[PDB]
Amino acid sequence: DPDVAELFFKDDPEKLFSDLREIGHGSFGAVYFARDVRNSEVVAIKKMSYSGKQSNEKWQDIIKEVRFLQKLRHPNTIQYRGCYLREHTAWLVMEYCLGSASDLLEVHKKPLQEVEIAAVTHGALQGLAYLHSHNMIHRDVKAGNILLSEPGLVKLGDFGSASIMAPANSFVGTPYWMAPEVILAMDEGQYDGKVDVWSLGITCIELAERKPPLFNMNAMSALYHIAQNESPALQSGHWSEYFRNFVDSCLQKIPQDRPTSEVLLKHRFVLRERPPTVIMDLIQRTKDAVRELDNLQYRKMKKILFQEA
Ligand SMILES: [Ca+2]
Repeated sequence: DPDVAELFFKDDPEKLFSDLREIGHGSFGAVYFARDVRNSEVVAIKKMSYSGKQSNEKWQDIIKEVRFLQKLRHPNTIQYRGCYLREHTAWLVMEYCLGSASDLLEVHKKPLQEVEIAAVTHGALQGLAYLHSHNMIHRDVKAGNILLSEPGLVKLGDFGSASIMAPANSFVGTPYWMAPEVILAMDEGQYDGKVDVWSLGITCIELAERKPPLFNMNAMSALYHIAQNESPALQSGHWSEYFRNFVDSCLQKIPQDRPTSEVLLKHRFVLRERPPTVIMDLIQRTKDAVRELDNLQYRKMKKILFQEA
């Protein structure tokens, strides 16, 4: 059992974790909030079954992600804690992040404050520059994959579409956030980690406006429009120039004009001094808002307070 013996711990996850509560799902399967019985610590577990239809590809997806996750050692990437295997289900365990940037947008039904967008953007950017420095590409940067964790850190999540080498040429990502060069690859081309810089630019707008541009058209049309049309920009003139320029820089259409994530780490938007408690306060005000939600037991965003139950 080659990859099994190599990549997994032998323990039975069922004896290690309890209070599993679903906090997300996708084709892979589902992600869960859980409690590590050994130290009374909360963790996140992504269960990936490989029996459903055809074990084959699901199993390959599992191994690739485990191997990818094993390589990450940066504070702005989700911390991987190991994996277990039981009944055709791989349990990938990770540190727990109580919410994504997207959940934040859903709880307040309002864009984030600019200082908060800067703090979220900066953290995700650091993670991208780290991934890029090792020639990897995330390929699915969006508010839903930027996670918050206490006491107050921003971490990149969901490496299910990631590439371990640049240049890359696969059609992958989430339509509205995909860079033109990735869509162009739809024919036969290649692209950089710069595509993540583009996706980050779209995410910045999503954090400022709750949705990415083109969210009002179907996926196929958006794809055609991203490629063949001008670049979107923040629509309100009220955001500072630093933010405005940061976003327009990320959204340069031709890779060559787009800066690398490393260069962006020196951008004024990201370097402008901000209170040291921004993320922490953002999380606290979010937890507080969720507690006031009407009919909480039935509101999906209650997951933000799972660690209290
Ligand atoms: Ca390839």
